[PDB]
Amino acid sequence: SSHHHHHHSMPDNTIQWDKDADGIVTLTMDDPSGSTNVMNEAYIESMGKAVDRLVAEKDSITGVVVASAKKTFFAGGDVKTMIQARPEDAGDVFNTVETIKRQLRTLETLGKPVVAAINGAALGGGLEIALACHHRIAADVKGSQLGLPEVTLGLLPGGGGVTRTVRMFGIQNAFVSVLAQGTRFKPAKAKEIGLVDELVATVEELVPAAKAWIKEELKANPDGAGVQPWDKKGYKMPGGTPSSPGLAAILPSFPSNLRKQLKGAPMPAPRAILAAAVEGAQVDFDTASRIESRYFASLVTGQVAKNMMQAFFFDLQAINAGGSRPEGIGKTPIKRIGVLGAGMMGAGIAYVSAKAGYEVVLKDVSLEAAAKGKGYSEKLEAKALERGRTTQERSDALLARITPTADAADFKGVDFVIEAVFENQELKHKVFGEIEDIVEPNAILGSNTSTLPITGLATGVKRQEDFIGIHFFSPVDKMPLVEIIKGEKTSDEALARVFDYTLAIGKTPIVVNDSRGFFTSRVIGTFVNEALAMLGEGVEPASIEQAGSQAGYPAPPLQLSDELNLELMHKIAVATRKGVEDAGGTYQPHPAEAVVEKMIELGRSGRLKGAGFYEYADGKRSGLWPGLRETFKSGSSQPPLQDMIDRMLFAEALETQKCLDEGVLTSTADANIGSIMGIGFPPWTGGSAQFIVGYSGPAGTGKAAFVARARELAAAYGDRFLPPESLLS
Amino acid sequence: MSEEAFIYEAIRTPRGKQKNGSLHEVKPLSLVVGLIDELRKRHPDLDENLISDVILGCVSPVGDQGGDIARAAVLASGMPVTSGGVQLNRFCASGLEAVNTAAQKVRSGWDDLVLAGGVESMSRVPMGSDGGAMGLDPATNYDVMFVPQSIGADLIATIEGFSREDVDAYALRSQQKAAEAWSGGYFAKSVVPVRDQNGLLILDHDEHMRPDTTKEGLAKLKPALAALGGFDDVALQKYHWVEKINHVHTGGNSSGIVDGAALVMIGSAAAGKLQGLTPRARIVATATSGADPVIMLTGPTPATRKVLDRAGLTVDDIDLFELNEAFASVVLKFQKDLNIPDEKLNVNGGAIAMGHPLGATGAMILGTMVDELERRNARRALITLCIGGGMGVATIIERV
Amino acid sequence: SEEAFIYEAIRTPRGKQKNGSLHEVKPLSLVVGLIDELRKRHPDLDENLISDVILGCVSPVGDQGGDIARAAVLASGMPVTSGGVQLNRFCASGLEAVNTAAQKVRSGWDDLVLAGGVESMSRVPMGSDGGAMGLDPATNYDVMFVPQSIGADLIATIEGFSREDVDAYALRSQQKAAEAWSGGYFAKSVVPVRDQNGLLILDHDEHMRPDTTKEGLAKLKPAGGFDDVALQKYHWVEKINHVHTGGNSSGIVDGAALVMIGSAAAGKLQGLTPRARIVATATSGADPVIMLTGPTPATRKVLDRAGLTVDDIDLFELNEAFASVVLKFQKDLNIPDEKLNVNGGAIAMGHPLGATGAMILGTMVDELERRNARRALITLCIGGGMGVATIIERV
Ligand SMILES: Oc1ccc(/C=C/c2cc(O)cc(O)c2)cc1
Ligand SMILES: Oc1ccc(/C=C/c2cc(O)cc(O)c2)cc1
Repeated sequence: SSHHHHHHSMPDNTIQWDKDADGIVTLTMDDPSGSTNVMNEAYIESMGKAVDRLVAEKDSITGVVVASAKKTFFAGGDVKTMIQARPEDAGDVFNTVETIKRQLRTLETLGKPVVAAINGAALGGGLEIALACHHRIAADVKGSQLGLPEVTLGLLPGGGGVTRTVRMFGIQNAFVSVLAQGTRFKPAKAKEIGLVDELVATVEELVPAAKAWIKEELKANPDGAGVQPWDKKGYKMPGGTPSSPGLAAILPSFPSNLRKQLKGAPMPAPRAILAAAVEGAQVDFDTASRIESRYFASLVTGQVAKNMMQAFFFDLQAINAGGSRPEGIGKTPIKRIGVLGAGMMGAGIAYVSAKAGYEVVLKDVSLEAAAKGKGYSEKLEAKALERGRTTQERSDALLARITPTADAADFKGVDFVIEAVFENQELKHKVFGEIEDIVEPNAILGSNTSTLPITGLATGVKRQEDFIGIHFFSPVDKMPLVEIIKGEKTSDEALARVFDYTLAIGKTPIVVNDSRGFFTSRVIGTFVNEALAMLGEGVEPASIEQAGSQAGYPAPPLQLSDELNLELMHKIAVATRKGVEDAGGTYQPHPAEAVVEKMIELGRSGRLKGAGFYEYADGKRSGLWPGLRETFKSGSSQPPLQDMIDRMLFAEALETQKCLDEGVLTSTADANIGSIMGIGFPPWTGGSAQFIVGYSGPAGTGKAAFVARARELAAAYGDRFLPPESLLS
Repeated sequence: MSEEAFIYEAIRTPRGKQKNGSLHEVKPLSLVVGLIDELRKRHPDLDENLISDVILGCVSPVGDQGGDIARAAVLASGMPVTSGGVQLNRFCASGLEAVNTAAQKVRSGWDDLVLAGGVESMSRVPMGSDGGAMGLDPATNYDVMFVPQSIGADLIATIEGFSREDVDAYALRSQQKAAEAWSGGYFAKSVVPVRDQNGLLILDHDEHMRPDTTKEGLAKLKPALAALGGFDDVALQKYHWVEKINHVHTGGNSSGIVDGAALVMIGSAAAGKLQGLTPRARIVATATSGADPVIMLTGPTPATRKVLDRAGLTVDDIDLFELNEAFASVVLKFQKDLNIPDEKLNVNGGAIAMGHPLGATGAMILGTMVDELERRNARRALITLCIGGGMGVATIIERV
Repeated sequence: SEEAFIYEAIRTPRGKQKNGSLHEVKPLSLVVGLIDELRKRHPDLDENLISDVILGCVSPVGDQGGDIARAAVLASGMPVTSGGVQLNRFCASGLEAVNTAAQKVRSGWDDLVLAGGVESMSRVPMGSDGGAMGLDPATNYDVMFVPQSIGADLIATIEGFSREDVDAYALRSQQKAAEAWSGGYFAKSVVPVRDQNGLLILDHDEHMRPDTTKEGLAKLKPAGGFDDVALQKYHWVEKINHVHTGGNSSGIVDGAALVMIGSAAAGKLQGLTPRARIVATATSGADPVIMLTGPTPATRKVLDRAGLTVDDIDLFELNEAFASVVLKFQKDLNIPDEKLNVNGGAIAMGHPLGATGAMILGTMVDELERRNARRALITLCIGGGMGVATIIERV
């Protein structure tokens, strides 16, 4: 009933009040605790006082304008509080969002027009505040975004975002376009879909245009002023209600289509958003709003939300704030970049380097190949012209900064080298020797390497202080991680220069110490080897792929092994066996190595050869190889699917704990984001390190339950699942 | 577990097709009242006050089939108002569950003479008109892994190894045996032609039958709610060892969408002797079980095996097997698992040729076996129907 | 042959129609919550032995369509062999499910059966499914369709029940229902409804107006030409005295109920204690223009079938659809006043159609054990001229 948190020192005040001579109240949100208005305890009390005052002075008020004094309008909430919400705190969480929506609902049913003056970003609770208004005006300014992206953190729009968007667009359009993926929209895109009604060139026109809309609405439509479409007698939900014959014919396919998109992964947020949407569309607006609160409380008190809030909020903040960057280093921009090699990696590094505004030289062995390296950018620009993302004026500037060549003299005047020819040490030593002198004197000498140690590669150049590993991922235009590998001779200044270069091209960096396999390749190796071991043990290939998909991976493991080429995996096993039998120890071969060699003997080494675990025709996977079941007697071993799923997740999680023990990684933020954005570790886990402390199974939850399940897998599948002493008491 | 239940009458209407059907203009209540009037014509001196209940199966009890269509049948047909009237929905085997419940009510000794059957006018009330939790509850739909019938049948044919030619071979087999049964006059006295309020003929045959069906014409049909994506992925997320689902089922090897109704008069020996009724068959045993709800259609196998064990019989003791022809792969799997002799399985064709009036099919194929046990002078027959959600229902009858 | 026993009988609280606490709760969730309570009381119950789940539902459309009994079996994770069937016999669907479950156990072809009903009238109002008797002019014009409320007013007119007489019974139902709640009679059977987080939604029958007074009942007003239609058959009556209001008629509420019924060997195999024994069941009726008259010939039918009379019954539980129906029933069989609906009825707590039969059935199971009494007769006036009756015996 009350607009406040409690019925029985007090919080701050974040809303300024102003009533003009016309009776228009302008609520200007300006939280003095930070540079962004968030939905915390201070806002709830502030809006509670203001909404009370709107009702008390309702005789002398003709309209309301909700504005902001920050660079953004209103973005997000209090993650430090939501990540602490225990299951026993479901009552407080439920009551908080019910209070938040009780305020907006009174603001919405005031009998007076309410206009939102969106000056900048309106994300999460911010857009929900605007959705409670009757008219939304956005300033078409750079960097502004509007959306409900709480699903990306494992939450749902619990401040009316689910209920109102469904009231505006119907179940199907609100879920698919706005809610299910938390899509962000530029102000121009927002007006097109219906999230925003008007646009203005600058932010100074917002409050004037808002009060102008109030005056015209009061005179033109005096009856329906301050009345939402779903509060009129003859409201008709777009696309129909769940009882409409047209929608009831496609409604049973919505959960199956979502279960198809998620591949059976245990991500509960999209499942809850769909339930709250459909259940909400069956009842009145207030009953729908309360159902929205209960599904929100079930997510915040859950574990997946804490995994995602830890990874995509806290862990991402620490990385982007220079957590792994050396503390006291200055910044030095780079003029031109030199990409050695025009393969799928070299051509990819050329595109992302130019799209950020950097001149690039693309040197290859022959000019015939260097041209088709720049064609990787042409085919991605033509795909951006027909789809209409970039204009013609902008596209010409991108391809112009790429100068494809085969001459080694064009690297004259390059202060950033990114080699990517092939995984061969004597080749890189020769390639770097041909270029280390023509380039600048203080140039960064980076190398896109997957396994060869950077310290060894540095013995082929002169200035090793500026030699470093800069590991990209294919395709470079999509993969957001850059694995910065710190060689033994690399200086702290080189780390920062590559660190800031990673942020300049719009990617997320991690700092990794030199070690065989680094972090991404070494951990993802345990993932594919666990599946190959399962195949050799006689497990159905279709179950192995389904196990990888239902675990949350973006690509099934046997499919990934074909794209990584089994010859390279055999090559790595020979190198690993070489560093053990020479150091004086006996090599313990992984059980997957027997399956790699068998596929090599059968001439099916991967997608490169045209035949692997899958068959290929017309340059596309044509299905699983029929002879695969006969080769390994598939079906003779039928372990439960959860045992297959856990064997992959635990192999990567345990291997990540080893990397944190050996010093390969210096923070769990690098372990989580690096595993998620680098090798595609499932986001619902929050990272390969978060997966340990946030594990949840039938035995229990937490690190103690992770060890118990690891020992359960070790006693039934091999000693490789035994947890290190770092996780034991 | 004392009073024996006996079948005294078992009739049905002809099954009118969905598109341009002859029964589309007939309210489903009229289909039942017509059968009630036929029972009066055959037994004019039957004291209808001894009828204690009328149980009708109906899968879509909405619109013309809402408001307890069994009660509407009792009131509209002028039956004694003390004759009850109840609608039950157990999906596909609602027609046989109504018969089984009537038989069990007689066995308990607390009901004496019961009308049982079903009604389903799918041309007027399409399947799904009643809605359902699975559908309007994405939380339930997402958890139970809901999969339509047609996908579960394709999955059965994929696992068991039934080719597209195998299912079309059975589809032709059903059309041939259904045509031979009509030409032989087998259905002459049990299929009651539907007439209007003036006595003019509306339908006197199962107009869904394509008796000139050929193997070549069945191969040209293309495989068929299920068109909406996701259901293949949802099915293979549970049956993860299966890589691809071979969609072999078309409109020519699947049960036909038709309208129809059926009535079965069930009562004790004392009730039949008091009304001068000759017992036709005896309800030996009934059973109810099921199987996985993502494959759905499988499930008759535990029901058949339990009703055989309950009656102390084996497969060899049964003379006729009547399984609803929802999909060809379901019958082929049922025949393969139990080693059913081909000359004893659906000897007069099935739903592929004559149609599947959901709520009425169970009583239609039951009365079909009562007539065929007499015409052959055979002893026992077993009737079973698959159900969505995996919950089969089986029944054994014995000629008397 | 086999005797059927009642091992458990629970129900949800009945949430009112306007601003109801259960309006946000899907009727499927109401049944699942009761299934989970049965698991809580018998966690080692072999659910594979449960052969069927029979739910009564008068408006099986929307949230209640698609065989809601089957949906409860799947959503609650019960074995898929446990069946699931919806049945509709108007106001008796709750008790018909229990009776059918008992008859399936007696026949020996079912061992352990769940029975009950569910009706979320705030989400699915009655009549949402349509029907022929209403939406078919040919059969409507013939059977003389009259709403059940007018039949109740006609009963009060013929039997001489005044507006004060029906309101006197309404106050009596409110008093006894409030006395039963405060006395803790419903403590074990009424299972509070909670959300997916465990937060409370409803733990009591909120339709009850315990501070009811006879003066307040008199201030109520009595709630298409159906009066002329009814008198065309009951031609000796000149005018119908409309005495029924919202205070002396059954409340429109949401609720669900479950009853576990099985053979003596079934309970002994699963470590269950029989609470009561189903003694006999019966079904009959009378004129459907007055509708709610089936209980009287059905009660005599179940008394003769069990070899009993009125003096052999300790408790009479008739559903309080309308006050005149209970008064008409009380006068006919000369029911002692202290034996009839001793814990209040639907006038106070509500009438969730498809579930009411199982609710008042479990209500008598508790009151027989609380009083250490022997027998009880339960009957509901079915709509459309039918009646069910059941006699239970305490064990
Ligand atoms: O990779 C990422 C994934 C998710 C996010 C979260 C974005 C976000 C921002 C808000 O103002 C509110 C909110 O609820 C969510 C950020 C990065
Ligand atoms: O879109 C939205 C996303 C999240 C929220 C929740 C905010 C919140 C703020 C608190 O101080 C406590 C709490 O438990 C929750 C509101 C809207």
